[PDB]
Amino acid sequence: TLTYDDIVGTGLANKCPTLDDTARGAYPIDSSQTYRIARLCLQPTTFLVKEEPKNKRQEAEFVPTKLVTRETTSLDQIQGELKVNSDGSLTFVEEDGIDFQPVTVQMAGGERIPLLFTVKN
Amino acid sequence: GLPWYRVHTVLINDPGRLIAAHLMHTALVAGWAGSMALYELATFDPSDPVL
Ligand code: CLA
Ligand code: CLA
Ligand code: CLA
Ligand code: CLA
Ligand SMILES: CC1=C(/C=C/C(C)=C/C=C/C(C)=C/C=C/C=C(C)/C=C/C=C(C)/C=C/C2=C(C)CCCC2(C)C)C(C)(C)CCC1
Ligand SMILES: CCCCCCCS[C@@H]1O[C@H](CO)[C@@H](O)[C@H](O)[C@H]1O
Repeated sequence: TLTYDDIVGTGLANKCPTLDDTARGAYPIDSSQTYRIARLCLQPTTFLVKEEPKNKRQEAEFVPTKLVTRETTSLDQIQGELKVNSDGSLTFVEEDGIDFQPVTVQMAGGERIPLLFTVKN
Repeated sequence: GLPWYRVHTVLINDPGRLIAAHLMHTALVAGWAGSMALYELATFDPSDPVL
């Protein structure tokens, strides 16, 4: 278990927690108890931008991009209700957290694409 | 004196300054190539090799 000073400057602060290869279990849901997501973390590893072609009869593809705003991209400390629905499905309702990050990526040739990477609401 | 269309004949008997002049000419040609490529890169649109 690491402390801030073990972490600071390493880039680890922009990475979500992981689980081992042995974590292939199952978490029981008790339909009478209420549940919440105490922490949701989302760590982007690829940004792709759909090309905007002239012909408009070719299917446009998503192409790779270069991140230029450094290790500032992850969503974390997100929390909310985890409902158990009548049909046994679960619904997560986001309520709060660091749930947006501005991001600028660059396409081949230099065009910069800013976006608000988010899962708000 | 030498008329204007003969000024470069001073190099005929001067191998070293002939090499200098050839070096300067080579410098200008290579410089044109570099500048020409930069100008084309500053104006080329790479987004559509089809049309
Ligand atoms: C490798 C090519 C080459 C070289 C090294 C020479 C070298 C020479 N020439 Mg020859 N010549 C050539 C090709 C060449 N010539 C070609 C293609 C033609 C037909 C156009 C001639 C017709 C010719 C004539 C009629 C005479 C020479 C003369 C001479 C001597 C004097 C040149 C001088 O002082 O000019 C000085 C030139 C100026 C001060 C200004 C010239 C301005 C030009 C015309 C306009 C702009 C040119 C521009 C920068 C060129 C860009 C490059 C181009 C290839 C794209 C010198 C030995 C003279 C000689 O025999 O003296 C005894 C002479 O009377 N040449
Ligand atoms: C490859 C090009 C080249 C080279 C290596 C030489 C080399 C030589 N020249 Mg020649 N000359 C050239 C082109 C060249 N010349 C051209 C194009 C002209 C017509 C203007 C002349 C006219 C000329 C004369 C009248 C004389 C020489 C002479 C000589 C000898 C002494 C140097 C000198 O005085 O130059 C002087 C030449 C210049 C300073 C040429 C500069 C003119 C151009 C237009 C400059 C442009 C550069 C600028 C940064 C770009 C403009 C871009 C535009 C969009 C604004 C040396 C062997 C001398 C010599 O020894 O006589 C016995 C001499 O008296 N040259
Ligand atoms: C060792 C044998 C040797 C070699 C390898 C060369 C090579 C060359 N000579 Mg020749 N030359 C030689 C013997 C040789 N020469 C002898 C014994 C004489 C009688 C003196 C001549 C008389 C002669 C004349 C009058 C001229 C040449 C020119 C040239 C060049 C034309 C190509 C050019 O400029 O490309 C473009 C250049 C490059 C791609 C870069 C090359 C980088 C060089 C090789 C590094 C230089 C470092 C080195 C210590 C400098 C001395 C080199 C010298 C041995 C050539 C080329 C480098 C012409 C020239 O120099 O034009 C500018 C020219 O006008 N030579
Ligand atoms: C195979 C390739 C090749 C060859 C053989 C030559 C040969 C020559 N070049 Mg070079 N050049 C080349 C490629 C070449 N060039 C390239 C790719 C560039 C980059 C664009 C240059 C840029 C260049 C410059 C800047 C200069 C030369 C010059 C010269 C001449 C030097 C010897 C001399 O005194 O001529 C005496 C001159 C002549 C015999 C007249 C040549 C006339 C040509 C063939 C066409 C002229 C067109 C028109 C009358 C004037 C131009 C119109 C104007 C509105 C621009 C010689 C004719 C020099 C020169 O001409 O000095 C006076 C010079 O200043 N060249
Ligand atoms: C010194 C030095 C350096 C720098 C360099 C440089 C920067 C260069 C440049 C160069 C250049 C930048 C060059 C250019 C050139 C150009 C040219 C040479 C051109 C010419 C032209 C012409 C000749 C034309 C003609 C004509 C006309 C005008 C019209 C139409 C017709 C014709 C085409 C004829 C370095 C850093 C490396 C280091 C070492 C030292
Ligand atoms: C020795 C000259 C070096 C100059 C290099 C400039 C960067 S390279 C330059 O970058 C632009 C924007 O990314 C592109 O649009 C263009 O196609 C490319 O040539």
